[PDB]
Amino acid sequence: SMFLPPPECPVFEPSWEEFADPFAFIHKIRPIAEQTGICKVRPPPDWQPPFACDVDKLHFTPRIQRLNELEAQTRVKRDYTLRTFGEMADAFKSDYFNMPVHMVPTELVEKEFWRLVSTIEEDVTVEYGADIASKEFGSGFPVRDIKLSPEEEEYLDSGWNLNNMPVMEQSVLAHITADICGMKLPWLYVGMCFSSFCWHIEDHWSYSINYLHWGEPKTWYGVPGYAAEQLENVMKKLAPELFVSQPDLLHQLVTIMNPNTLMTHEVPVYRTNQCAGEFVITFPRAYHSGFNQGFNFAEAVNFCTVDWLPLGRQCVEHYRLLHRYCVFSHDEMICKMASKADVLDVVVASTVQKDMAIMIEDEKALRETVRKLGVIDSERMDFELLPDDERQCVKCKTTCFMSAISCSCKPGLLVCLHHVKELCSCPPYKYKLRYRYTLDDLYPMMNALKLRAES
Ligand SMILES: [Mn+2]
Ligand SMILES: [Mn+2]
Ligand SMILES: [Mn+2]
Ligand SMILES: [Zn+2]
Ligand SMILES: [Zn+2]
Repeated sequence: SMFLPPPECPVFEPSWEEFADPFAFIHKIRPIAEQTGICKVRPPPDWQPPFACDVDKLHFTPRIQRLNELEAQTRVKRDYTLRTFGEMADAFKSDYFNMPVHMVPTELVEKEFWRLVSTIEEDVTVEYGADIASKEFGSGFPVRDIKLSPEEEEYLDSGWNLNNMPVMEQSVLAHITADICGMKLPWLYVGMCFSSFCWHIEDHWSYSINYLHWGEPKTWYGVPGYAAEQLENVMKKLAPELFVSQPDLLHQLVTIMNPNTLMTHEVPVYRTNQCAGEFVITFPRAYHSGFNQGFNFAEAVNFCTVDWLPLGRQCVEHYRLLHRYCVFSHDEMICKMASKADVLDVVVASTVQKDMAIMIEDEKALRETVRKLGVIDSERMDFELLPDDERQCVKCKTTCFMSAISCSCKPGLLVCLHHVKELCSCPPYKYKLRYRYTLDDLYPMMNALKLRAES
């Protein structure tokens, strides 16, 4: 009829044994879940992290949201307490349906959501909270600081405590010394009925994991990584405005779009209702979107496993082709890890070694190419010391680290080695190759990884 629900995504109910190590578990389910893009994880029944907060002392600045299909919204960006938001949220839903909120069936809210976003005559606006953990509003999980109860202490070091998972043994994102707070810290989300997250994939094609601490469910739609470009082609045809070049990371355009539209164009889509106490995990380059069924409170964080490393490299290549800004330098991350080879997990070391080999071979070829273009002069340069906005390629916006080209003619400007012709009109003999490492510096770094991997 008017909305046909996508098939359900995989749901996993790990034993305590399986659940004990999140990264082991995620690797285990990956062959299944990567075919659906998202999956849901129900922790063991007795894994129950305690949640406690004063609803009157937690306050936040609400974002306002129009609910129109295909309309452009910006991705990342009054004052409520948690109590006053809750009161607004419950009344909104109660008044919308002329029902008590627990009586409103989830399938009805879903059907109605897709009706109202598609109808021009309706102009429903809703509000929500989205912000990284701060002193005004912290994690929903226990954090060390305030005398904690024994039950809180039990969950302090859990891999599934989303504060840990970042610095947790296997997110290569942990090792990044660069400032990436917006991407590495957990985000807190206060939802209300119909408040929604537009179709998107994570920066650098990372994983994400979302925990619903309490409240009414969050409805999700997800698309497997292998269908990412199919989805973008559908979107581009129906809403080209979203695909124009953007001046920076703070201007990414995203939109609401009916999953049935994707399914009509043979893009595979899965759904789920995430309830309180459940996790949803999104996989690399898996498009996802959704909306809240009512007043709720969620927490989510990005992470990167060793499975992800090659995709991370591919993603930055993709950003270059699109002239998209990077959140961090992938090569910088790889070299930081190489410089710490002795303390790396051995499987991590082994996987980093493989990416590094590709990095070095690509870098070798690029340097040979720019030499043949007539760039002769060179000087070592510690790229990691420059603010990001001072080491982006003029042309493709990539964050430089391995090397770049400069010219005294254009002080402070840089191009990556793919865009030597785009820096200025001076002949290439006026240029300098700025490089972080010689090829001779690099091979021993990679050898340290091999030794650590015992290889
Ligand atoms: Mn509408
Ligand atoms: Mn997301
Ligand atoms: Mn180009
Ligand atoms: Zn470039
Ligand atoms: Zn010049």
